[PDB]
Amino acid sequence: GPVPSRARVYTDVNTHRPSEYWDYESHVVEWGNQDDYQLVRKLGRGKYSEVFEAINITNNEKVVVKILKPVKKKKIKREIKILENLRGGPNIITLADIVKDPVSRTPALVFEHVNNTDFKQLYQTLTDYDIRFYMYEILKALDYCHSMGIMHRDVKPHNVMIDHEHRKLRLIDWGLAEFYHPGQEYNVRVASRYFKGPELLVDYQMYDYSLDMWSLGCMLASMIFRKEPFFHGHDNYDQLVRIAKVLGTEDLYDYIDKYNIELDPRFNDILGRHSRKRWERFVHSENQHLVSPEALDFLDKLLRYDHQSRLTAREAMEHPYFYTVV
Amino acid sequence: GPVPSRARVYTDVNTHRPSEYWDYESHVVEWGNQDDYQLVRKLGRGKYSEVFEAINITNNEKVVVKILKPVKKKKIKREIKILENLRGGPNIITLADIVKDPVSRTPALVFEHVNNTDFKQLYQTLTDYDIRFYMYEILKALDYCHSMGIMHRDVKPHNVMIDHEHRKLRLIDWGLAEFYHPGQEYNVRVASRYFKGPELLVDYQMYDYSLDMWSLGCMLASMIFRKEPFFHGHDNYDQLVRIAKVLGTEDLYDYIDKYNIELDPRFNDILGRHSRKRWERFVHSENQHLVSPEALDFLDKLLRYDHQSRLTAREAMEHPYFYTV
Ligand SMILES: CCc1ccccc1-c1ccc(CNCCc2nc3cccc(C)c3[nH]2)cc1Cl
Ligand SMILES: CCc1ccccc1-c1ccc(CNCCc2nc3cccc(C)c3[nH]2)cc1Cl
Repeated sequence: GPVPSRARVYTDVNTHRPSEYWDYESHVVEWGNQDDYQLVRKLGRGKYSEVFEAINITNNEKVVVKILKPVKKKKIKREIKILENLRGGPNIITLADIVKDPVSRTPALVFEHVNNTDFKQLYQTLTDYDIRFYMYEILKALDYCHSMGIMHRDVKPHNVMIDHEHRKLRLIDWGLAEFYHPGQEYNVRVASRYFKGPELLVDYQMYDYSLDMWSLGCMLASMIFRKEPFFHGHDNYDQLVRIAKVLGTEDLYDYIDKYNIELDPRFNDILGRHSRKRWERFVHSENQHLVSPEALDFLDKLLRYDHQSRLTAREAMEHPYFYTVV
Repeated sequence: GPVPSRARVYTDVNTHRPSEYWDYESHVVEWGNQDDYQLVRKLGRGKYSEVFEAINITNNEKVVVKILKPVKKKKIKREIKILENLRGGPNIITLADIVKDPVSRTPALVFEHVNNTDFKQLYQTLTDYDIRFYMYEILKALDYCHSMGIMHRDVKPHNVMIDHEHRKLRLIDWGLAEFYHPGQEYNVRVASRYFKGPELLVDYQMYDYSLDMWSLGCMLASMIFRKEPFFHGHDNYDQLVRIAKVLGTEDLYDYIDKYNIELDPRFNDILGRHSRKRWERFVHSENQHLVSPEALDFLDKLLRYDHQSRLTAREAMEHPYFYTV
C-alpha cells in the first residue's frame, strides 16, 4: 500500500486538544431567529449554497447571509464548528450568527459584511506590490487556520473576498474545510479542478495543510502570468496532465515512487512524456511587470509535486518575495 | 440642566482625526492563536480580568497574559483600540498580541513583562526624590495619553507597575479608558472609590482628562503623608463627604452652583458643614521627610473640586516640585 505521510508543521495540534474542539459530529448548534435580518440582494451561488447581502434590523448594519441547501447535516455541523473555532482569526470570514427562518427552517449562516471589489476590471490595474500584499494577507489566514488544525481544502480566487478600497481580504467558504489528524485518510474529491493538488489527482488520501499551499501556488501563477487558470484541465485526469506539461513527468514518477502510489490506469494513454519547463518560459510583455526572480523562486517552492517539499504558510511568509510588505 | 464644560488642553484632538481612530465599535479585532504562549502562574486578579505570567514559545520571552471575563464586547473593543493607539507611548503598557485559546475562545491580551516591585515593600525605603521621579514618569504617560485624546479614568497605585531596580514605570489597565470628545456626557461609574473625582460623585457627566489629575493628586497625598487611602470613603456618597472634610463644604457648593449640578437627596443627612483644612496639618514625624512647601503647593493645585481649575499634566510637569528630576 502507499507510504504514510504527516504534516511538517502543526502535526499534533488536534491530538493534544480535547474532543470538544474537533468532534464536530457531537457539536450542538444553537439556531437563532432569522427575523432580525432582512435579505437585500443575491451576491453569489456559494457551493450548495446562496450568499446574500442583508441588513440586521436591530442595529441597521449590513451583514452577509449564507443560505445552505441541506444536502448533509454532518457537513453543516463541520462548517459551523470550524467557523466557531476560527471566529475572529486574521483574514478569516467572521461568523456573527447562526439562524433559521421560522417557516422554511433552512440553515443559514450570518457573517461580518465584506464590500467586494469587482476585480475583473482592476485585474489590469494591479501592481507587483498589490500581489505581494494580498498574497501575504492570504498567508496570514492560512498559517492561522493551519495552526488551529484546519485545512481549508478549497483555496481559489472565488473563495477570497477583497475590499480593495480598504485593502481588506477575507478567506471564505469553509464548507470543505476539515480537521487535520495525522495518519487520517481523507476524501480526495475536494477543492476545485484547477486548484487540486497532485495528491488529490493521484488518489493519495493521507494529505495535509500543504494541499492549501499548492492551491495558493496556482493562484499566484495565474496572477503573475495573467493566465487564468494556470493549469487548465478539462477533467480530473487531464488536470494532472496539465500540471505534468509544466512540472515534467520525471518529477511526477519520483513523487509516486516516494509514496508508493499506484497510478490509475486512466493515466496510461494521456500522461505522455514531458520535460520540466523553466518558469521564465511563461513571462510575456503583458505580464513582465508582475514577474521578478523573487516571485519565480517563491512560485517554484509552492508548485512542487511532493506535498512535503512545499513551503509551509510560515516558511512562505519569510520568503524574500515579501521583504517589501508590512 | 447642568452648565456645559470642556478640557483646557487637547480639546479637539479627536475632532481633527478620522473616525477610524476613536470609533472603537467599528474596529476589527484580529484574535491570534494563544498556542504560541504557555501560561506559567497567576500574578494578579482584577474585577473582570486575571493576569498570568507566561512564556512566548516562539522566542523564549516572558510576557503577561491578561485573560478577560467577556461581560461586554464593546468594552473589550474599546480597551484594544485604545491600547493599539497608545502602543509604544512613554510609560504605557505595551500590547504585544491579541489571542484566544482554541478550545475556550476566551479573549486574552498579551503584554510586555514587568518585574514589579511590591507597593508595600518599597514604601518604607522611599525618598522625597523617588516620589518626584515616579510622579514625573506617571505625568509623561498622562500628558501622552491626554494628547492622544484618551482619559485613563482609573488612575490608582494598583494600575501603576514599577520595576524599582531598573527605575521603570508603566500605566496599566486601560479597561475603563475612554476617548475625549468636547461636550460628550460620560458614565460616572468609573475609577475606584478612593480616587473618584468630585465630578463623578455629584453625577456631572461632562468631565475630561482633568479626572485623571484628581486621581493623581489622591495618589501623591497618600504617598507624601503616608496615609493610605487619603480620602477613605465607605461608599460613593460617603466618598464626597470625606473629600468635604478636607476641602470644606463652602467650595463644594461653589462648584455645584458654577455647573448648576443637582445634588442627590442621599447627600441630605450625611454632608454636614465642614471647614477648609490646611495641607500642613497632615504633616507628622513619620512623613515630614517626604513633605516640602513645593509638594504641598503642587498637591493643592491638583486636589480642587473644580475640574477646570486643576493643573493639566503638561502644567504639572512644569511645577517647581519637579525642578530636581
Ligand atoms: C490580487 C489578489 C490575488 C493575487 C494572486 C492571485 C489571485 C488574487 C485574487 C484575485 C481576485 C480576487 C477576488 N475574488 C472575489 C471572489 C468572490 N467574489 C464574490 C462575490 C459574491 C459572492 C462570492 C462568493 C464571491 N467570491 C481574489 C484574489 Cl485572492
Ligand atoms: C501611592 C501611590 C504612589 C505615589 C507616588 C509614587 C508612586 C506611587 C506608587 C504607585 C504604584 C505602586 C505599585 N503598584 C503595583 C500595582 C500592580 N502590581 C501588580 C502585579 C500583578 C498584577 C497587577 C494587576 C498588578 N498591579 C506603588 C507606589 Cl508607592
